[PDB]
Amino acid sequence: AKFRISLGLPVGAVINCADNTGAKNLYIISVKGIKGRLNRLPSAGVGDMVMATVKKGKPELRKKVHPAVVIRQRKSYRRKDGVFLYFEDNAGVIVNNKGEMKGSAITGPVAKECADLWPRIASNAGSIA
Amino acid sequence: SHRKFSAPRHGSLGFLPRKRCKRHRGKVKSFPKDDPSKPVHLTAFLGYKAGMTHIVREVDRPGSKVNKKEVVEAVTVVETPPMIVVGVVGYVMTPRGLRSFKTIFAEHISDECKRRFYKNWYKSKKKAFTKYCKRWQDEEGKKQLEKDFSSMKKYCQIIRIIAHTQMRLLPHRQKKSHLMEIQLNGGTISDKVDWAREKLEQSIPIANVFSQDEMIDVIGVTKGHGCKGVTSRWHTKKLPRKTHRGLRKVACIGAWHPARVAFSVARAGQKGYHHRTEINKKIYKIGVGYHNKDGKLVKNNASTDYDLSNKSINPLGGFVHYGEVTNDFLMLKGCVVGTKKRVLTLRKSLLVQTSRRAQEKIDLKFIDTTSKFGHGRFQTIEEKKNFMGPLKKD
Amino acid sequence: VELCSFSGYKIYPGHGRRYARIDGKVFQFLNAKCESAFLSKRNPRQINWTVLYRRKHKKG
RNA sequence: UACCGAUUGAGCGGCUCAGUGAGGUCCUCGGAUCGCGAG
RNA sequence: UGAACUAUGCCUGGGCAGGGCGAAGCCAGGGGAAACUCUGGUGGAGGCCCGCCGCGGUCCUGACGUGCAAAUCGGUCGUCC
RNA sequence: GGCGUGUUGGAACAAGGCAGAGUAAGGGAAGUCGGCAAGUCAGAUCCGUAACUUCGGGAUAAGGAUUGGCUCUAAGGGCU
RNA sequence: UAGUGACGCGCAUGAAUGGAUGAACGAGAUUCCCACUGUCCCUACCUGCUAUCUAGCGAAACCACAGCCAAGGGAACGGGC
RNA sequence: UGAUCCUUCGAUGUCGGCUCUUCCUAUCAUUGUGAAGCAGAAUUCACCAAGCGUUGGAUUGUUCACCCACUAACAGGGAACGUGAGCUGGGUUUAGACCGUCGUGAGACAGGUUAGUUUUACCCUACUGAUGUGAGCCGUUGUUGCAAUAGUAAUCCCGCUCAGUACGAGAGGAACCGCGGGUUCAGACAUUUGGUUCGUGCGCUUGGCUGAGGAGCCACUGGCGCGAAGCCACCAUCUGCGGGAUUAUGACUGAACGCCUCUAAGUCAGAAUCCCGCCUAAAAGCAACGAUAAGCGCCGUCGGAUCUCCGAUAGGCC
RNA sequence: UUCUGGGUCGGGGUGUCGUGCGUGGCAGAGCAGCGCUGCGAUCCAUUGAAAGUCAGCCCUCGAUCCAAGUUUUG
Ligand SMILES: [Mg+2]
Ligand SMILES: [Mg+2]
Ligand SMILES: [Mg+2]
Ligand SMILES: [Mg+2]
Ligand SMILES: [Mg+2]
Ligand SMILES: [Mg+2]
Ligand SMILES: [Mg+2]
Ligand SMILES: [Mg+2]
Ligand SMILES: [Mg+2]
Ligand SMILES: [Mg+2]
Ligand SMILES: [Mg+2]
Ligand SMILES: [Mg+2]
Ligand SMILES: [Mg+2]
Ligand SMILES: [Mg+2]
Ligand SMILES: [Mg+2]
Ligand SMILES: [Mg+2]
Ligand SMILES: [Mg+2]
Ligand SMILES: [Mg+2]
Ligand SMILES: [Mg+2]
Ligand SMILES: [Mg+2]
Ligand SMILES: [Mg+2]
Ligand SMILES: [Mg+2]
Ligand SMILES: [Mg+2]
Ligand SMILES: [Mg+2]
Ligand SMILES: [Mg+2]
Ligand SMILES: [Mg+2]
Ligand SMILES: [Mg+2]
Ligand SMILES: [Mg+2]
Ligand SMILES: [Mg+2]
Ligand SMILES: [Mg+2]
Ligand SMILES: [Mg+2]
Ligand SMILES: [Mg+2]
Ligand SMILES: [Mg+2]
Ligand SMILES: [Mg+2]
Ligand SMILES: [Mg+2]
Ligand SMILES: [Mg+2]
Ligand SMILES: [Mg+2]
Ligand SMILES: [Mg+2]
Ligand SMILES: [Mg+2]
Ligand SMILES: [Mg+2]
Ligand SMILES: [Mg+2]
Ligand SMILES: [Mg+2]
Ligand SMILES: [Mg+2]
Ligand SMILES: [Mg+2]
Ligand SMILES: [Mg+2]
Ligand SMILES: [Mg+2]
Ligand SMILES: [Mg+2]
Ligand SMILES: [Mg+2]
Ligand SMILES: [Mg+2]
Ligand SMILES: [Mg+2]
Ligand SMILES: [Mg+2]
Ligand SMILES: [Mg+2]
Repeated sequence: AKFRISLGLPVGAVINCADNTGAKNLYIISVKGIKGRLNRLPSAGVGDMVMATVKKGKPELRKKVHPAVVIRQRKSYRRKDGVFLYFEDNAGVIVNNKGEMKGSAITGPVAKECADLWPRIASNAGSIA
Repeated sequence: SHRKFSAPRHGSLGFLPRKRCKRHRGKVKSFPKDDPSKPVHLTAFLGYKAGMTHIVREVDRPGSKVNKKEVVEAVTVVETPPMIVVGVVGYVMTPRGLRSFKTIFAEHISDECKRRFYKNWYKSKKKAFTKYCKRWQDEEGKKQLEKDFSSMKKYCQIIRIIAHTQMRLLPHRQKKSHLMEIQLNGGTISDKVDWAREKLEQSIPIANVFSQDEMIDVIGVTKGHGCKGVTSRWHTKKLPRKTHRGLRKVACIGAWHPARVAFSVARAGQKGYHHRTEINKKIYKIGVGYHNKDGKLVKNNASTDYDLSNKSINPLGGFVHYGEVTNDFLMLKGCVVGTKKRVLTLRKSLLVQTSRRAQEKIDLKFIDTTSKFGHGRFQTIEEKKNFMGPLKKD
Repeated sequence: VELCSFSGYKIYPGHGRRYARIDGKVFQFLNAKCESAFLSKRNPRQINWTVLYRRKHKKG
């Protein structure tokens, strides 16, 4: 799939929910595809699907476990063309196990490393950058 | 009693003992297997690590997400001036390993090559090979000299070549020359001796040893770091802050029985300056040194088919801590062991290169030449003066 | 070859570090000195070594 | 059917502290450009 | 045989920056039919508060641990009419 | 006023310690028996301060704003 | 398995062997939240004093003899057999 | 977990965690296979097999449990119930104190609770590195190498294609080749990004000081912004491999036993295992070769003769 | 240890910070004396100027010096 990027969102990182679902935060509790080291925290970059819990938002969303997908991060990751890109906030969107989002819109830009892996997130992205 | 949670080992036991290498120049411990059908050629070459840059090239890789797109790959420049062949040596196979049969040196040996034979050259009468060079002139000594070559074509199975680098054409203040046995893997023993007899006291450029888009092995000594702790030498986990009597150690160095410390326990000692061998170092560009074509010097060894500039491979202010490369250099993909101005022994690959990444052709589009002595932002001095305009220094 | 969003210099494909905001604007910075001044809300027309300053006071 | 009740209970509205502040309007000067003036 | 250390009592001397909240009493101006109230200022009470010297000795289970020291050192910390 | 750095000088700047309460990308207690450790806050001015209470308090509660330099203006005295 | 609010046939709560409650107070014990941070992910770099080397000076604990291992037997885990 | 009481009471530091190494297999996963109430997918039983991996967390001092997610799988253990001159003292396990029960009482608790000094290595081995050492000397000295032997390293997953195909009434639903990445690990490296910056590099700035300007100093690095060179991070980048004999197993030819039979004689395919290559070290192991200072060897094994030592042996390299 | 070779300064390149002292101005909130003059943070020109840059950066061949002799080896 995608190449490797600089992971900057370990477990226990609250990121801004960037859709119209009603949530405001996403408390990352794990990352998909992580085998694991002895004391290593599962970190996540853009495009990676993570299991996150809502800490601020509607009451029907902040006591469950939701599969989210990171779309932005502040840790500068190097693309294959030598570009070190980083955003001003860590953001994610609540999706399903198939990748389909729960909302309809996305507030802010979506990284290209996340738009090419998830075609359902790129279709609701305001600007892919 | 077993460890609570399993964790893989720290470090590889296949690189022990981690000591200072007793040999500054890299050593070829295994030359490629001979194929008597190919023509006669060299299988190794000595270079000097000049520095690193990054290039821009469009990747034609069917199936990848970066196909038909430009990338930025870090490269390493290894200056490789031509080497002069001075001696020929042959080996005979014995049931207890190879054995040196006989060595034959040339008549004229350069002064920078004799410096290798001495430890104090400035106060020594340079008499090395003064009585040996008289064999090529005396008619009786030439008869015995013919008996030595004709003996190698009969009793030897592996013929090598003693060649040295011309450190007269390098920025380093060292004037010695690195001798090296480069094995001939071309053909019959009779053909390899004749090929090595006509090449005595002659230069061999880098363009003949290697070629474009070829994966070679780079043997060299890494950079030393002195005595380092176990957390820096073996990358063990640092103990918590409240640990009495040090937190950068290994807590348990072994069980009660065996009542000894195992050799596999990570200890504190000297890291770096180890002899290492890295494989699959693909050649990106074989540059041409400076040469006067029509009375004026040329420096087009960094221009590409897509750039068409007039800049040399040397960045602004030359390579930091090395100097400037004016000879035939070799641009390799990625990192290379050793510090700057470190002697590297290039070598052809033992494996068969048939992978999609090994037989890939490289078309460079842009070679960076910004000053590495800081955040440089100008490729050439002419571009720096054209953008900034005239200064007060005029 | 992009232009730096603060100093106005030319950024080559190997150097630089770009930075996108929530509103959707992407800025390219040549080095960390231009990035640190941009995030500090410094004005390029007041920074004396910027091309926007030299174009402001007609130094070239 | 209302009431008390840990849960800094939860949700939805009105008016506001502070910060940030788009966009007009005036005021200072700014001169692409056009034929001293219009800009 | 010892109260040159320490425990308690007695006699006679010495000592304890700079700030904070700010009680009774008093003055003045408003409300009242009287009972009596409200605002500002004043005043400077207290085993009161922040805190220096002093006097103590919490935590780091720090330093030291054949020590500077047969109990000390550093930061932090308790109290200081 | 006093002193030569507190029972010694010189040359190096490896590991490992003690200390500087050194600094740090992204995350922010996931470390750990436990926020141990130190990090944030901190002066002063102007605003604004709940539950509870023995009505004394809580209280510097919490939560905001301002602060340099320079040139002026206004107000607050004494004596004949 | 923690904390808090409730439930009480409570092994073995209970009324000056004092019960219940409690504003203020606490270098007392405990839980959660906001902010914060190298506690951690995951270590890296710099500095002072040491360690290091050197001139001078110069101890002590300790010590049957001593000091490479595997297995065996043995006072049932040798260093010596 | 007992039973025993042989060793240890002029002392073997004692529960758990942390850390780190190694071994065992009674194999959870991966490699190669056999079996089914194996159609496919999934799963179960068994075999060669320990090469390799076996996680992050809430609560508990806890080993042990239980739940939350992740994962190819989150297998079970040993090494003085591994490991305190390695750490942390949470627990237990002195002295302070509180409660409950018990005792007339002093006090008890294998019950609960709170606070409670964790000392020493400079010795000998072991191990990690660092000098050097056969000294018998026509050997001294240098270069280029050989190699015994020892270490040894890679691992696993996903996506695309195969393919919506085989298979199945459907629902569902693979695999090989090939391609593109990644996990864990290993060895490096600093072009780039990021960290550090007492080149005390440059600017600025607080208090004080030199009469002031200028230039500077002091506050154990005054503070702040930027920052070169070095060093550094899966926080950047690069590289990581081929054969041999075979195990399990499936077979060939073919008797014993007119047939049959993988076995008895003789053969074949065969694997994350094993051995080796690659890679790391280089021996009281060695070769080729350079030069070797009246002084310093050889020549003419004829030494013509003198002295000192050290082994053997007592016709044969048939 | 003189076909010369090796140092110390200097020059150039490079990069770091960021527009130096002085001088000039009818730029400057203003203010005080007799249009003028003085005080005045800052601003502008000179000035991408100044400063420092291998000690482990690069290249010179400009300046001025230096060339001796520890111990031992058949
Ligand atoms: Mg852990
Ligand atoms: Mg040279
Ligand atoms: Mg401790
Ligand atoms: Mg650089
Ligand atoms: Mg008194
Ligand atoms: Mg108070
Ligand atoms: Mg005090
Ligand atoms: Mg005191
Ligand atoms: Mg006391
Ligand atoms: Mg104390
Ligand atoms: Mg202590
Ligand atoms: Mg000590
Ligand atoms: Mg250190
Ligand atoms: Mg420290
Ligand atoms: Mg940080
Ligand atoms: Mg934990
Ligand atoms: Mg926890
Ligand atoms: Mg604390
Ligand atoms: Mg309160
Ligand atoms: Mg908790
Ligand atoms: Mg309760
Ligand atoms: Mg009772
Ligand atoms: Mg009772
Ligand atoms: Mg009672
Ligand atoms: Mg108090
Ligand atoms: Mg208290
Ligand atoms: Mg308290
Ligand atoms: Mg008290
Ligand atoms: Mg013993
Ligand atoms: Mg007994
Ligand atoms: Mg088995
Ligand atoms: Mg069975
Ligand atoms: Mg046991
Ligand atoms: Mg034990
Ligand atoms: Mg201990
Ligand atoms: Mg223990
Ligand atoms: Mg021990
Ligand atoms: Mg305890
Ligand atoms: Mg307990
Ligand atoms: Mg007790
Ligand atoms: Mg108890
Ligand atoms: Mg179908
Ligand atoms: Mg940097
Ligand atoms: Mg000052
Ligand atoms: Mg002082
Ligand atoms: Mg200070
Ligand atoms: Mg910085
Ligand atoms: Mg085979
Ligand atoms: Mg068989
Ligand atoms: Mg076979
Ligand atoms: Mg200055
Ligand atoms: Mg140095």
